[PDB]
Amino acid sequence: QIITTDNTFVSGNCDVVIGIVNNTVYDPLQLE
Amino acid sequence: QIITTDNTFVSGNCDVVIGIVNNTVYDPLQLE
Ligand SMILES: *[C@@H]1O[C@H](CO)[C@@H](O[C@@H]2O[C@H](CO)[C@@H](O)[C@H](O)[C@@H]2O)[C@H](O)[C@H]1NC(C)=O
Ligand SMILES: *[C@@H]1O[C@H](CO)[C@@H](O[C@@H]2O[C@H](CO)[C@@H](O)[C@H](O)[C@@H]2O)[C@H](O)[C@H]1NC(C)=O
Repeated sequence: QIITTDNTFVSGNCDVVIGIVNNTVYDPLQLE
Repeated sequence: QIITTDNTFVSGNCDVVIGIVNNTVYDPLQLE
């Protein structure tokens, strides 16, 4: 599935998770 | 409860599920 803000819950600062990867998540709110 | 896009998740093509029923779902984003 396309990784949207409904599929995922966000909590962190992108410096503590070992193995995190760079990608763009999608939001259904900005478009509307 | 009123069938909204958060109560349900969408995945399919309306042609493979046996017993599907025509109805309208609701989304809280189009109004806003
Ligand atoms: C994911 O993307 C980040 C920015 O969108 C990257 O941060 C950068 O990190 C470099 C050094 O790695 C800095 O020079 C730069 O200023 C910025 O902070 C991040 O590195 C990147 N990580 C991966 C794994 O792609
Ligand atoms: C649910 O609603 C669909 C359209 O909103 C219906 O599709 C139609 O199917 C007929 C043939 O039955 C076509 O002639 C028409 O062009 C349209 O594609 C669908 O049938 C309907 N299903 C039920 C169970 O009511």
